[PDB]
Amino acid sequence: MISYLKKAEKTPQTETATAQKVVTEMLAEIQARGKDAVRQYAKQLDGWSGDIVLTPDQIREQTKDVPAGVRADIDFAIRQVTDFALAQRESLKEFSVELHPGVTAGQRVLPVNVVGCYAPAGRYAHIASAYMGVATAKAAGVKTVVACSSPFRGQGIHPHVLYAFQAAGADVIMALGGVQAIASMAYGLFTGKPADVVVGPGNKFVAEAKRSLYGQVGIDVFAGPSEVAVIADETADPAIVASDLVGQAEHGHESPAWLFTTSRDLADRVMALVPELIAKLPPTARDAATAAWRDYGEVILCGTREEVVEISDRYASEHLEVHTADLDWWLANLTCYGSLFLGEETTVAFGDKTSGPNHVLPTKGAARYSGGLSVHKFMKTLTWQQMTREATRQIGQVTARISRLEGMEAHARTADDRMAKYFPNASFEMGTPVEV
Amino acid sequence: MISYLKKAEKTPQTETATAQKVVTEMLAEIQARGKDAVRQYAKQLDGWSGDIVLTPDQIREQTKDVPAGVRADIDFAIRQVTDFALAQRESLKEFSVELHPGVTAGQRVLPVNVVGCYAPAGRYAHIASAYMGVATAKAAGVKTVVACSSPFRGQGIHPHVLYAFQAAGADVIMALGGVQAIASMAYGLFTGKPADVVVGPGNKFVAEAKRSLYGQVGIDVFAGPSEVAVIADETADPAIVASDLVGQAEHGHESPAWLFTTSRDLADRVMALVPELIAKLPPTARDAATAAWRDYGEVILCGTREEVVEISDRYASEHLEVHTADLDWWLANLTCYGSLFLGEETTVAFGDKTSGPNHVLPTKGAARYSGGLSVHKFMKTLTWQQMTREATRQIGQVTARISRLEGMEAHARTADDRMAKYFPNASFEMGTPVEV
Ligand SMILES: NC(=O)C1=CN([C@@H]2O[C@H](COP(=O)(O)OP(=O)(O)OC[C@H]3O[C@@H](n4cnc5c(N)ncnc54)[C@H](O)[C@@H]3O)[C@@H](O)[C@H]2O)C=CC1
Ligand SMILES: NC(=O)C1=CN([C@@H]2O[C@H](COP(=O)(O)OP(=O)(O)OC[C@H]3O[C@@H](n4cnc5c(N)ncnc54)[C@H](O)[C@@H]3O)[C@@H](O)[C@H]2O)C=CC1
Ligand SMILES: O=C(O)[C@@H](O)CS(=O)(=O)O
Ligand SMILES: O=C(O)[C@@H](O)CS(=O)(=O)O
Ligand SMILES: [Zn+2]
Ligand SMILES: [Zn+2]
Repeated sequence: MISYLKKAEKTPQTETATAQKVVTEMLAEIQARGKDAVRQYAKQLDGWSGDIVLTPDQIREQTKDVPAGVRADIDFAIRQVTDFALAQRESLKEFSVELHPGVTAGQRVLPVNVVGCYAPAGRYAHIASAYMGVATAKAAGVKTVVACSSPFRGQGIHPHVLYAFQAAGADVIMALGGVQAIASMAYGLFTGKPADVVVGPGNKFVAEAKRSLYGQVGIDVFAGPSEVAVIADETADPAIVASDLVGQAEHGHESPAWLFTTSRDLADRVMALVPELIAKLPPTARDAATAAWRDYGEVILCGTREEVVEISDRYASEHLEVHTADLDWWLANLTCYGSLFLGEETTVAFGDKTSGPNHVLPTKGAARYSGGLSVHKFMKTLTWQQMTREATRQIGQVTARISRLEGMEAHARTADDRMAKYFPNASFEMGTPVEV
Repeated sequence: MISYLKKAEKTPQTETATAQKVVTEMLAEIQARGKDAVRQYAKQLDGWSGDIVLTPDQIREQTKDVPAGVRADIDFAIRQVTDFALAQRESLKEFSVELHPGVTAGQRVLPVNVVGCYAPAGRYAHIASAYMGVATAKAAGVKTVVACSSPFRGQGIHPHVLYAFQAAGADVIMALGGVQAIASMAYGLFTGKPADVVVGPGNKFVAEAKRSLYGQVGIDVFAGPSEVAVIADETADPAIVASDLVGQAEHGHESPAWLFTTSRDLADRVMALVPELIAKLPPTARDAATAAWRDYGEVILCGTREEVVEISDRYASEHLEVHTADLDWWLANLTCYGSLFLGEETTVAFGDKTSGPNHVLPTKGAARYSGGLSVHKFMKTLTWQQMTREATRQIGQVTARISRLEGMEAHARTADDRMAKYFPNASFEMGTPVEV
């Protein structure tokens, strides 16, 4: 008993090829021609001819008129993000353990050296994105943080994005957008400090560029056009459900809004209401959401909660709201989503700006295998070990034998050599020497 | 000043273009043609015309002659890997916290649904790799584990590789190698079970295939041709240092072996001994190690411990052995490596086969941003949140104001709507409505 009351023509997969073609071309050009290729893209794409690296004096000049009340809101949001980041940092521990007697092994948890953070600016200026990356990197104890945001409307970095970067602790700020920003941070163009990890959200081109540069750099997650899903039962309020879908639909023409419900009445009311709310939006938002709802919006009626879980996990939405009775059950049973909003009171926009948990989140089904940007994306979990000579009697003979079973004679000789050195009178079966 | 007593012509970067050209072509063919392309590659690259998925009966038949002693060694190794993996699992906790009053936020730690594991077989048959992936996935509580290894030496999967997969708990086993194996696991070809995460080591083509498919799937880490670095002071034994370098140089022509030392006498003796040890290897190993040492081997003399740390962190070796006095200091000060071997007694081959910590590890500098395969690579760290209505007074007004500063009116309306529903008599500043 599963019925599409609204089916989308397009999905997050639809625009893959378009993004990949552009990114392949631009990365090739930037690899070949470095800073010059980037300055050319900045000019042709973003109308930008000025300096790319902002000086401290420029940062101060460009934020000097940012009012106290704006700064207070941004500062409060930075605190909430920092508070939760520090809680997440405490959840991953170092340890050591004894395995075979005399074998000590452990886990070190160490921050990366350099992070590059992207904050988008195109349709809107992503003030909150600016602190989501930088504040988290600082909470992780990352020593160098480089931050980029696109020149905005043929001017420079939006001043509130700039304030957010500075207030959150960015060490270097560049007026640089899109693929060329992501590439510049990966290769250390302009700063001479190649990033270890590049993070942050953006359009399909930005997200693909990061996906492509994985390997050269670590990343947080594939964080492309915003997605919202709501699970609702008959207790939900259609006006609020509809509002919440429209809230993320304004992000752009490619943003999916998904409703999974056990109530046809709720589905019906929401489908009537969403167009009405969209029609009351201002121009830019109405442009985005009209196309997004039409092309990517879906409404799925389900017979049981179990069916809702199955569909929701398959969709693996960036953001998942749950407006139902018995919220404990939903927290226990849902397994694929970026960020979960339990109950009507919280909502995606709160998470976007100031709840505390990061908003930089998996899209296009990446929630099947990753959560969002967090301190965990900046910590390396490395292993170490140490042995007594006694431990090597067992460990070394097993190693020699398995190595020789595999055909790895030089491996086995490293065990032979220790056995002969440490225990010259011992006689073990170290495996028949490899002859080929 | 840092002196290269042996400089390499080649580095892990040298063969990037070669690997990328092949992988681009094969992944295009498999995307377009599916199983047909995979069957074609299995035949053309690996000489294989047989069925690809093994039945339970084939698994039994192909392992029925594996001797008790071989099974006992493999079983011991699986236990060590499992023991350490369970300890790692305990190191990442779920939690919840109060942020702003009435805001509850938490972290859920959930295993992925399907993992695909690759165990290489080409120059050698990677028995240990077979349990490194599968046993770790099972320790993480992954419910479906798909495992591939290449047809080897005119037969199917090497029988000891197959025993390792079975004993470690693989649900599905495929006789399937290389790029076609990685792609089949990513797309769920032959099983109808697309992986959420694909893991495991291989040659440059395997590693590039995984790196390229990132996004479609999650991965552990870029785990390509094996690397070994040794840090040594004057207390080290050159015979053991040389043996350890040669141990990993046998992996293939592209395996780098690096010595970082403060002792000129040690460097000199190791440089004399390494060729002598290589000359005494059987043919496959001698073929690999001669080329590897010549082309990729490096010996670097440093004045101070601090210089050694700086160079070692820059190289970011998959494996790092430390044959020095004062091992505590090295543990405290080194920061970029895959897996650390403190003291002479343990050694890379032990970690490869049976110490416990995973051997599937970052190469080509990936240790700057990730540790190895571990249970952590199978867990998703997701966030959830829940609010009282009261919490939304602060959270909602900050959200509305910031949203409107960014130009996101629909976002702000979701806050407005809650404020009107929950607190109709409140009169907070919710920001100037966006008009454009
Ligand atoms: N997944 C997540 O956690 C989040 C996702 N987002 C998403 O970020 C996106 C922001 O998109 P935008 O407003 O476009 O800002 P953006 O900053 O991502 O993109 C602007 C940059 O892209 C370049 N660009 C645009 N079209 C291009 C083309 N055809 N070829 C090459 N370069 C091109 C521009 O010249 C500029 O440099 C939205 O879709 C939003 O939903 C926002 C926040 C978080
Ligand atoms: N980073 C790590 O943790 C580890 C790395 N390794 C590395 O794994 C590697 C194993 O390499 P192999 O013996 O080659 O086994 P493999 O299993 O990686 O490769 C064999 C497969 O690759 C295919 N292949 C080989 N050359 C090809 C080409 N030119 N075009 C397309 N397909 C091609 C073969 O047909 C076959 O399917 C070694 O370099 C070893 O050092 C081993 C264990 C762990
Ligand atoms: O997809 C996201 O995380 C966005 O909703 C965040 S923001 O609205 O751009 O702040
Ligand atoms: O790079 C590696 O981890 C290898 O040394 C592991 S094995 O020798 O192939 O087991
Ligand atoms: Zn949003
Ligand atoms: Zn090895």
